[PDB]
Amino acid sequence: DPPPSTLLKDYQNVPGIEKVDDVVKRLLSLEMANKKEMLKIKQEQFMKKIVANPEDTRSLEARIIALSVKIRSYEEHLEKHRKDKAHKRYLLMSIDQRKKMLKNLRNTNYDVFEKICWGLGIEYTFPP
Amino acid sequence: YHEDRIRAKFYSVYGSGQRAFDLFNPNFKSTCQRFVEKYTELQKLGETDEEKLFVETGKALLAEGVILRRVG
Amino acid sequence: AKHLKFIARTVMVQEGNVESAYRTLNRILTMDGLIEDIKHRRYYEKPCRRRQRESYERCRRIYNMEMARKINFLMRKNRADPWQGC
Amino acid sequence: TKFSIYPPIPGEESSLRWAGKKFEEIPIAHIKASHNNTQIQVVSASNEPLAFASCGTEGFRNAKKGTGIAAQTAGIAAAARAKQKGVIHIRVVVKGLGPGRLSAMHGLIMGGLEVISITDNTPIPHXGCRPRKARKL
Amino acid sequence: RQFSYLIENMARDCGEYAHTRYFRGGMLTNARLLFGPTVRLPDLIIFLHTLNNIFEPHVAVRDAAKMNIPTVGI
Amino acid sequence: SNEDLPISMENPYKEPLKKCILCGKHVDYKNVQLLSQFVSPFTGCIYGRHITGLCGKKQKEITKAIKRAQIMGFMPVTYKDPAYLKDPKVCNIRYRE
Amino acid sequence: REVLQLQEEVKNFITRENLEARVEAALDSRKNYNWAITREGLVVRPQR
Amino acid sequence: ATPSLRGRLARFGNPRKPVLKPNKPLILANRVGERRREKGEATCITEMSVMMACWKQNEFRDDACRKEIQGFLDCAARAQEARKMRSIQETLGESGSLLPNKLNKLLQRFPNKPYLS
Amino acid sequence: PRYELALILKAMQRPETAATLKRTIEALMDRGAIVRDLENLGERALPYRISAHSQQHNRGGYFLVDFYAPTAAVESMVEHLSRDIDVIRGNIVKHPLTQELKECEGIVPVPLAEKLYSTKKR
RNA sequence: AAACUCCAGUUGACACAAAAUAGACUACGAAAGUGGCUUUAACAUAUCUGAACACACAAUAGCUAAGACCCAAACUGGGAUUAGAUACCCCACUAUGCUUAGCCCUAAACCUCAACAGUUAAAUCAACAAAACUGCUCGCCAGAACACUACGAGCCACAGCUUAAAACUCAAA
Ligand code: FES
Ligand SMILES: [K+]
Ligand SMILES: [K+]
Ligand SMILES: [K+]
Ligand SMILES: [Mg+2]
Ligand SMILES: [Mg+2]
Ligand SMILES: [Mg+2]
Ligand SMILES: [Mg+2]
Ligand SMILES: [Mg+2]
Ligand SMILES: [Mg+2]
Ligand SMILES: [Mg+2]
Ligand SMILES: [Mg+2]
Ligand SMILES: [Mg+2]
Ligand SMILES: [Mg+2]
Ligand SMILES: [Mg+2]
Ligand SMILES: [Mg+2]
Ligand SMILES: [Mg+2]
Ligand SMILES: [Mg+2]
Ligand SMILES: [Mg+2]
Repeated sequence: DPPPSTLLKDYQNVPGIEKVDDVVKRLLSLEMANKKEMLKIKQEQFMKKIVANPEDTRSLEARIIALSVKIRSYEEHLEKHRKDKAHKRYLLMSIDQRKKMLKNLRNTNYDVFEKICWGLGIEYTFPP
Repeated sequence: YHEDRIRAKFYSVYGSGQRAFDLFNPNFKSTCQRFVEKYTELQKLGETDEEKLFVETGKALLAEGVILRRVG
Repeated sequence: AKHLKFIARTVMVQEGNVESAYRTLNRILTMDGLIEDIKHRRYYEKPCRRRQRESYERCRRIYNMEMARKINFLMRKNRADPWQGC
Repeated sequence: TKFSIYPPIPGEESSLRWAGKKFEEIPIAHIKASHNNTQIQVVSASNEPLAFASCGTEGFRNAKKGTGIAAQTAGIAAAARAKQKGVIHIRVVVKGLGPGRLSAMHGLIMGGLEVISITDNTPIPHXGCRPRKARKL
Repeated sequence: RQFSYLIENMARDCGEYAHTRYFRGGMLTNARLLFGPTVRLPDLIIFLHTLNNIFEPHVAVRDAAKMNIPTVGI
Repeated sequence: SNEDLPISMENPYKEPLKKCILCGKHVDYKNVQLLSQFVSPFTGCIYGRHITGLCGKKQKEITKAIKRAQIMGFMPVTYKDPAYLKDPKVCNIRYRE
Repeated sequence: REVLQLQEEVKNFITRENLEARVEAALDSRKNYNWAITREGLVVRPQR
Repeated sequence: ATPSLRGRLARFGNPRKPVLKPNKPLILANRVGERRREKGEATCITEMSVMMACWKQNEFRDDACRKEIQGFLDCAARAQEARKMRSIQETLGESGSLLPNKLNKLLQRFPNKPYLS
Repeated sequence: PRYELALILKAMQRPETAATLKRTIEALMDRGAIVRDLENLGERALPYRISAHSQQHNRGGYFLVDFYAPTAAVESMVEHLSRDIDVIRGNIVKHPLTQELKECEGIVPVPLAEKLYSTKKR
């Protein structure tokens, strides 16, 4: 996970954020935010690391990255909430929709399909 | 009609005239219609601002002796 | 039990008129729905039965308010016949 | 001053008095109007019991207790024992929707007591214990 | 009914016929029974109001068509 | 073509939409004075929107604030706080004949 | 603009240095969140 | 304001489950219900219970209970006439908002139209 | 996030109330909170009797603490307040000033529902 | 009538139960379900349809084990009614409804109205119900009864569940 001192995605590119008081840096960091703010930072890191255009969010690559971050959040949720049937369904459906994205990415752009698998640590498996 | 915008503003600013409509007279002119005709005349003289074209119209009628009691 | 007493559901009597004070209290408890609530709570109303009662009461309100709205709308026409004989 | 149906609030300075006593000092007539009986207890402002009467203690039995006239008789009996102890004005606190809900109050008046206020304390659970199952009749 | 008197007079003045009253079932489609086998029906029916007093089409509109009588109507 | 023909546009005489008395105002659970204006004086029962005249959004805001304030120790449940009985009457209900 | 506004507010935040002084200052003051609404939509602040 | 009916009934196009399950079509009839006779109750029992109290203390001797007896007698007479009064005013509609008979003639003139003509 | 601690304290003298507030604000800071303000709402009669720590209370001092803290501090602070014998009732809510009120154009009227029943003659 | 009379009424202390009013709102969730308060996490899919060969869920009741226990309450006992009363009515009380950990996998689980896209014109249209239709796709149906049955198979299910026939019979249903 990103360090708690990491600034929010909205306040990371404001001019002069490095010279503000330490208290102001704590209030604009992940430590003082909800987990959804930490997930936006994770999604941003994966985009720059994998996709050629980190600003295109509608490409099949970005969707696989966006959905992969949601999947990891559900897995962490269910690690603490093992009888949460609602989120267990969301996890299984999300895994099924990422496989459908990876299938369509493999069929259209194999070189990008390989970078998505390496970048996200996904082992593509053919259905039985 | 285009004048309906002028009538809506006139009724908001000055309300309905205390003069009574006579819908039997086919050539009846109300205070609102008199306001609309003056407002149209001044627009044809080249004025194009709306808030300015509305204040000058009220003054013209007051000069002619018309009673315009603002509602508020 | 933890609240202050003689504030809730309390009506003062005027000039010894206890009947009017009781009628006011009964009117207060009725309008706030307490009297009907107390009665429905004497025996357990199963949820299926409660949902049916609420549906019936809500449909009755809509019908009754719409019929009343039509009665008030048409009442002006209850005037004497202007064209009697034709 | 205009009449206020809202009771005087304790701790504030009201001008209302009954025999020189403040609202907080007037004894309380507790009427429990049940479906098959009516119980009346008069207590002082300090919660000292002064008189008790019910339809059963007035010689009514079985279904006759669950009548208006049975509660009225209980009210007169409680008023008589309370009047001997110095009670004139009472605050009425009635809990229950039984047939003697109003009749019990009449008996208190016919017995010589003056009701200055009426309070309903019928227990209404806000969600509470499950009541008994409906009757097939 | 506001114009029953006016319309009845207009018909009499022009030498024609008016029916402004309650329209009984079968005046047109059962005229021979009601009036007689030799009764002559109207050649033209003019409706100054086409609706009855419950805001429905006047029954004679349908019955005029059944008897193949042309109708003028406001 | 013809100058006197009607023109397409939006209703110029359309009246502004009506607003609830709390439109644009913040409903806080700590403002027991405001919340008390929407409960019964005798029973503390929350008034329905047909009595309060509030829109759906503010009827919910008032309801949620009352329930929060009651259990957090700010507002009584079984009666209206007598301190607030002389506040403006904004609800459409009369209990005296 | 939000970082600037926030940078000024932090000057008035409570710290372990001014904690005792801010507590005593709070005990002397009073904050009132009560106000009433009228049928006309007007706020009626309390009489204080 | 009448409660809303939008999205309340089970219908094609309505995604949510039905809010209302009317057993009768929500369509205004051309008639109102008939004035429902109110449940009668025993009356004058308060006066009846003062008369029967003196008797118990005076061995059922009418000479000692004259004032209480005359009260109960008058109270019954008033309730007997009161029923005669109410009945007349009920039929006349002197106090009623309107008579179901009069209110139905008015609806006959403006019948609800659930169909096209 | 930004939270609001609604704190009802046992009715005490000024010295014991200041010690309780300082002890409570330090507990927030020990859990990583950034305390923004402290507001006194005044001592008043409670809306009802509250039993807390084997005692019955009828009056209390109402205080507010506006502060920022990590999400994990809320659960840990709630546990702290449950053990403080000078606290009658303490609740932590999300600060109401964070929620921005959407603009409202007004009341959109609802027309009577139409075409609920076929127009066939019944 | 039986029942209680260490009972009843006032006051005070006092929940592993349930959640008035708001709600005349019609929201959330795949459905089942969800209407006291707070906080944390959190509500898949940037074409659609699509698994009865899988996976994950699924009210109430029920099973296994350990707890809680206000109230309600199958069964059972008593009272009453009755020709009888294995009922309806009254009282008492248990399993059970609650929590934890595992099972069971069923409902008129029905809003008996499939998903997605689109239309209101033509013939509007058996009847009733909740107006009539188009495109596309999956699932399902083909006289009644036998039959939510038999056998086989699968299953933590052992008086269970799912899948599910045939013979004889009828001219109807
Ligand atoms: S009408 Fe705008 S918030 Fe109520
Ligand atoms: K409700
Ligand atoms: K509740
Ligand atoms: K159904
Ligand atoms: Mg569709
Ligand atoms: Mg039906
Ligand atoms: Mg699909
Ligand atoms: Mg289940
Ligand atoms: Mg169970
Ligand atoms: Mg029990
Ligand atoms: Mg048990
Ligand atoms: Mg529970
Ligand atoms: Mg269901
Ligand atoms: Mg089905
Ligand atoms: Mg499907
Ligand atoms: Mg068959
Ligand atoms: Mg079965
Ligand atoms: Mg089987
Ligand atoms: Mg088998």
